[PDB]
Amino acid sequence: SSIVVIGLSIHTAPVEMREKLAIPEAEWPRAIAELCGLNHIEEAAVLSTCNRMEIYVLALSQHRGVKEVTEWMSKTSGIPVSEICQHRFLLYNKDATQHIFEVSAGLDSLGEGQILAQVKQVVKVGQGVNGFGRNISGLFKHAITVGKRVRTETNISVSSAAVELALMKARMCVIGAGKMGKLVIKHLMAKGCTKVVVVNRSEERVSAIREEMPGIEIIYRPLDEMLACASEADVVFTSTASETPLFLKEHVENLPQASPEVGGLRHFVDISVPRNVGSCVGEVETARVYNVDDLKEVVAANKEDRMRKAMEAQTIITEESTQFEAWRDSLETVPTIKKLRAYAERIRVAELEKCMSDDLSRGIVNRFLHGPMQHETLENMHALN
Amino acid sequence: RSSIVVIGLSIHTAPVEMREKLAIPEAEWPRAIAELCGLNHIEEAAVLSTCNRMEIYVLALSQHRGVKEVTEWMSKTSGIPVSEICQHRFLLYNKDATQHIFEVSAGLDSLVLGEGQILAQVKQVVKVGQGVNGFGRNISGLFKHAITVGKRVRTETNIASGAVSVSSAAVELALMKLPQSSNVSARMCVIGAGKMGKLVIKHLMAKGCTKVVVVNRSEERVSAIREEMPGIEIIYRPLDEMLACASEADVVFTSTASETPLFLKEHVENLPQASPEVGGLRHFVDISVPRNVGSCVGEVETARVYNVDDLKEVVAANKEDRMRKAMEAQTIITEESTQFEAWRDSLETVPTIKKLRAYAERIRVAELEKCMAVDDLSRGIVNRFLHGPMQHTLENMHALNRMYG
Amino acid sequence: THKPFPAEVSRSIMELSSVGTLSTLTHDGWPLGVGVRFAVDKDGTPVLCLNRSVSPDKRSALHVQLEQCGLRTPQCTIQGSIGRPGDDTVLKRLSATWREKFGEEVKEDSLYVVAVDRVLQMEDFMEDGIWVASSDYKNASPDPLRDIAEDIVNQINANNMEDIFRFCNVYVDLDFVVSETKMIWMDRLGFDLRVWSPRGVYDVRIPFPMEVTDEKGAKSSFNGMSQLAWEVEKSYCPADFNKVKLLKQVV
Amino acid sequence: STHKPFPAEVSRSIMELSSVGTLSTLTHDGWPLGVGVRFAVDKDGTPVLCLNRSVSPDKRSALHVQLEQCGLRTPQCTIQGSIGRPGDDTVLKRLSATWREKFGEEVKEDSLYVVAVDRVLQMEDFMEDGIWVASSDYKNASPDPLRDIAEDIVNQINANNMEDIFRFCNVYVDLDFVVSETKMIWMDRLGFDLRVWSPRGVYDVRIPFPMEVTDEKGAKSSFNGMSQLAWEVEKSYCPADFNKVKLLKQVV
Repeated sequence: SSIVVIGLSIHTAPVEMREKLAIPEAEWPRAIAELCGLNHIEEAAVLSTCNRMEIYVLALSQHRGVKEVTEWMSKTSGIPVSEICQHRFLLYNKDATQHIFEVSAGLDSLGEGQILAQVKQVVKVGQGVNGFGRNISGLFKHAITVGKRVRTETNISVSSAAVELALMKARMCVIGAGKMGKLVIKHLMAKGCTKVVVVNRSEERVSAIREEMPGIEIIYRPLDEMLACASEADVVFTSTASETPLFLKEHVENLPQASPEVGGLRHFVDISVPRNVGSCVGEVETARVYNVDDLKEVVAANKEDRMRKAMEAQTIITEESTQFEAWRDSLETVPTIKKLRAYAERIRVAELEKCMSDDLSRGIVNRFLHGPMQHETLENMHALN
Repeated sequence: RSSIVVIGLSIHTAPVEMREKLAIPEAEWPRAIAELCGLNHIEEAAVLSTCNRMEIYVLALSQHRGVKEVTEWMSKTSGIPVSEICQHRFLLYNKDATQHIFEVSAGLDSLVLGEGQILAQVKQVVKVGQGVNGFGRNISGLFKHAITVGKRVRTETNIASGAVSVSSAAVELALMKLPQSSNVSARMCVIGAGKMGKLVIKHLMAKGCTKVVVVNRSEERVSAIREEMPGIEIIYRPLDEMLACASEADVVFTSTASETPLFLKEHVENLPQASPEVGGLRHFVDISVPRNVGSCVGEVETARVYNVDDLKEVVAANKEDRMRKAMEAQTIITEESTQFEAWRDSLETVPTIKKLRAYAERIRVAELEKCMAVDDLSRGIVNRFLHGPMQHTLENMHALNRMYG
Repeated sequence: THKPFPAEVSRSIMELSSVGTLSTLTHDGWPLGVGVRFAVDKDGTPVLCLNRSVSPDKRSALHVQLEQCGLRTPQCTIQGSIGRPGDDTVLKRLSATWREKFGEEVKEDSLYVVAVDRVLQMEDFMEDGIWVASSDYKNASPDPLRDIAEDIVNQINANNMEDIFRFCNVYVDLDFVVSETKMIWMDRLGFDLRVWSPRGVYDVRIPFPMEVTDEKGAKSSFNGMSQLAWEVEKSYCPADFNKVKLLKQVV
Repeated sequence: STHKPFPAEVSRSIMELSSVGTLSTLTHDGWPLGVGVRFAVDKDGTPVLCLNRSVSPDKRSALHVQLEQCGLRTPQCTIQGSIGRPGDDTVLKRLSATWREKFGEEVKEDSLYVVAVDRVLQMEDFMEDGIWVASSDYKNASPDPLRDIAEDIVNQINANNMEDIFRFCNVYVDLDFVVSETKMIWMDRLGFDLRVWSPRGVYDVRIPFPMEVTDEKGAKSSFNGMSQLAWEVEKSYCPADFNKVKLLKQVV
């Protein structure tokens, strides 16, 4: 068997394609179940983010496993298999553990430790899933450990990037007071702002946030009133879990143009995958659409990032990688090697039921098994086989 | 932890005047193994003693201390000061030592002792070692494996075909030192009808010689030689006529075992001169260690003396087998070396392989006491459970160690 | 072509290597070559340590080799003029290049610089090579995979022989039999394989679908290629691409 | 002292162990050019080499060869002479034979060239001046008998006999400081070379075998003996009647 990671990244696939592979936290167990139903898959896990959508699986054979998973991706996203095969991120075993550890540590920016919070959610959701086997789950738990150790002992988000994307420009308006929206508000405070219109389905979360940030003024407007407060502001932050765009061509080209105090152009920062603006909106002259793909225009500098990461985090990553590789093959010779029972038992029963033609046999056997069982540990089991 | 060490003097590293002092004949091998093993850091011992070699093989606790002890013993028994031995001392540990003795058994460290002999000698080391206590398991194994290597190289290679031997080299030197003819003019004499002398005769005959006077104790030995080699006239004469034989001889070969020399300057100085037809010089070719011909004999003007060392003069041999049948042997040897070190590594199992079947016995008896057919049941269970790990490789040992204490 | 530009290979060799031969003309104009360690600045321009005089004739060559996978040896010869810089500011600029590379302190009056006139670039021994303009050489980038190419090559040669074997079948037009193959080297555009055949030994260049910038991208791209090769061998998806036909005789 | 082999001998050893060099040619427009080259050498150290380019009308030429020893030091030689295609068709066959034996390869006989050796420049390492060697001395010099096993034996000793090596720094060489590290660099018929690290700096010393050594077991034995004597002196079982090495070679 072997561990495989098969995914799509913001480095290769554009948002309009990745969003079709997007699987919200709801369908995760269902997804994993479907995945394990394939002939060459024993265990599975799904990681969906603004930047990546990756699938971690266990396969008996690599090629057929990748084949099946890719066809599943096609069937569930409605994307031609070869078209996926172009933008396909593929890694096996040790390189896969390396990659996921890198992801947890947050070197794949743009998420430190914000890309780690999305992993604990995976291991917690996958608690009641039988498709979340020992290899992949253990791999993700180890990924959490690596994430934490690399987070605390290093330098070490999409929201802040979005806020700072205002360089392309108060009068603020964020749609969706989720953890993402709350972070956006925080970074709106950080860069000196005291007026935001927070549109949310619930007044509970918005009022809960207002009680945490008494310096900034929070104005609640109903979710179905999103269009009115779109032409009432200059910049709109869409941070909702919608599976369909909230704005389109129709809703935006009749809106009273924003005050020319700041250009007259309205900014639609769409920090959600799947998108909430639908790309087409940008066809209006008095407004522009900036999705998560355009959130790499913050600081194009790889002098500190690459150097510090390679010279500081990679040692931890490699140590923990080889450690997990010393955890994987070792934690599979634990419930399988104890098959030495069936041998011993066969020697125990026979010899007894041959002599009968009980505390003694059980005594000898169990006391002879006390040694090896309780305790280069791979040679401790392989030699017995 | 214990090392195999070879400590010795060789024809390459040391002169015969020194080596013959360290020489130890067969009858005294066990005594030497006893004494060596008496030293603090020497657990096992053997002695390979030939006219080319004085080598001591030991299984030793510390290699530095083992080497110091053995060197001191060599000094004590020979009379040579420790410093001189150190000047000529040959020293190899472990794998290098096994390599060494396999090369020696294989006949690679020429000159060879002729037909078998060296292989038959290693055989004898094992044979005499049979009784002796200090001839431990590691050294016994080493030598047995060396006999094996000797056999493989013997059969599975033509290295024995064109091989320079002490005896042939001796005859060749004798012939190099004589004048010019299809040499039968020179009167040949061989003293000692043993294997070496018999080879001297074989090669004399191979060089056209048709008459030789053989001096020996056993007459039947010489009659048997006579029967094997009818093409040459072999005249037998008893030991007590040695001089009379030397008197009528132009070149004398000596190949007997004697702790004191047979010929001294006084014996040689009043012999009639060798014929002018052969240079008017008597040639004493002495292939024995200790030497059968006194060092003083060379002071006789009309006499010459050559010992084993001088056979270096005949390294001249037409051979492209310099590596051919030597790499043919080198392969077998690099094979059998690993095949031996594996065995030595396997010998480390015994303590664990014992403590295991001790622990199991404690378990089966302690359980059988709470029990009281059944006594046969316990043996059945234990022995059937033990047939696995007990036949199995070092990782098994390291597992059972931490798994059973 | 699916190989990097010759200038790029030259720069790669000048970054990965540290030892070379300096060839000059002595008195009576007799050729002399001599061992030399070198460092290189951001423009590829080599600085060396010489103990001896550089003669009045400053014309010289610096030949550098890079043995790849114990199989082929790319090489380059920098032709240019040698000299000692006067400015105690550029002397520091060089001695720092040295210190960075070798972690050593250099006797400053031993630093010489070769002004690059042009570079002869070769793939292996026994080849004519392509000449490379100095400005070209200067503007080229060392291959980004150069520090990790050897490792990836060893790993693939030890753990992926089946993939390479299949690669010979589905990616290149081998109009003959194939007995044994290995990978010699990998770079941003693709990799090179040595095919051992009774009819003769050949070198093949198989390109990556897209350019690679690092080890992860490289391994992923390779994985994609081996996957697609497996899928075309057992004939699942069509081979909607182009086959490689350019072989290269070697001995 | 020197206790080293003669530079001629070192040059021959380098020419036997190595297979790659640089051919310095004087190109059309009077500009020197160095080209990578493989070569083999005949019984006289004369290099025969495979060249691809058009030989050039000026036949004056140089072959430069390096031998890196234990990643610490690189002895070098440069053969100055005249390159030429072989005259007869018989020598072409002899040289194809040597090339065959060395490389196990066949090659275009029109690509075979010979450097008639005028003289050889031998250098102990990078940045040395080096000594010139007449061509006839180079011709009659023999390659070191230990050359094929020097690297291996140096590795084994460095991995397995640090205690011995370190001790040698004390009992066999008259140092004036505290050795912080040591490696053996190389070994030949006469002795071996140690690199000694120190707070002061880095030094190279040559320690001679008591007697010249001929083969692998001879070298191993000689080494064992020197280890034994060094230990016996340190544990004070023996006197140090012998003289210590004093000469050191500073290295950056």
